[PDB]
Amino acid sequence: DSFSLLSQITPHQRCSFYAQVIKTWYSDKNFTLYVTDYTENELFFPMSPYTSSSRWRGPFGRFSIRCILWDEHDFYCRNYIKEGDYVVMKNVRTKIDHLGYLECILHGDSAKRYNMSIEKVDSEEPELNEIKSRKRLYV
DNA sequence: CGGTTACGGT
Repeated sequence: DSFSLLSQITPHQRCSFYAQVIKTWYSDKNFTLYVTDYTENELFFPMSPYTSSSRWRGPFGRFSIRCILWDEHDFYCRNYIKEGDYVVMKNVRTKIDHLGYLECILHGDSAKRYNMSIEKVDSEEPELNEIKSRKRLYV
């Protein structure tokens, strides 16, 4: 395995990356994260700063990806991963939604076939240094 | 195998 920047991922592959969590949304069916590493991907949604009433404060344009967490991923993260946390996501699956946008999915995997995981990354870990340096450019 | 659209703020 190896890590990718978000600018480097493509649909229908397995990948791993470090990212900052911008937004979380829990539902009765799953847990959703919106994450960024401040690199651009042509298949990300172009987030608009002109929206009336959004709590989104950036990044704007094609800089964030939605991650849908199911089952044990959902139950583990839903009361744990917070807006602002840094995460490392390993061996997650990518797909394209019905409108053509890249999305990341963590399906239940009782059978431990894929060694898929998400964990919180301490803010001071040097692995996060490029994320922080790129974030400055947009800040 | 789910769930839909960049909000909502549960």
